[PDB]
Amino acid sequence: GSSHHHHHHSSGLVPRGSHMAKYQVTKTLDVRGEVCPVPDVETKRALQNMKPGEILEVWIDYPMSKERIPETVKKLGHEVLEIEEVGPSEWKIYIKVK
Repeated sequence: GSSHHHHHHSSGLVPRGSHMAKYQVTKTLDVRGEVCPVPDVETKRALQNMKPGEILEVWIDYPMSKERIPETVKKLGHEVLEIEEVGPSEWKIYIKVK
């Protein structure tokens, strides 16, 4: 994947924070060019089995947070940390299980 050696990436506090902020994200959920109904059951596990202080990403053409709200609100409220856009119907959302 991305792990090959020791952690020597984000060592010192670099102020080179470009457009995209280097937040403490854990996983990323991408449902762009989907095929089989596998990705569907995937997101289901996200809300069905949310972890305490988890942080996930969302890259699609629709706000998945729609179902996220009912879940996080059942316990706390919402996993809202960041929201942005990219193109016409393609947007990017940031979610974080508190």
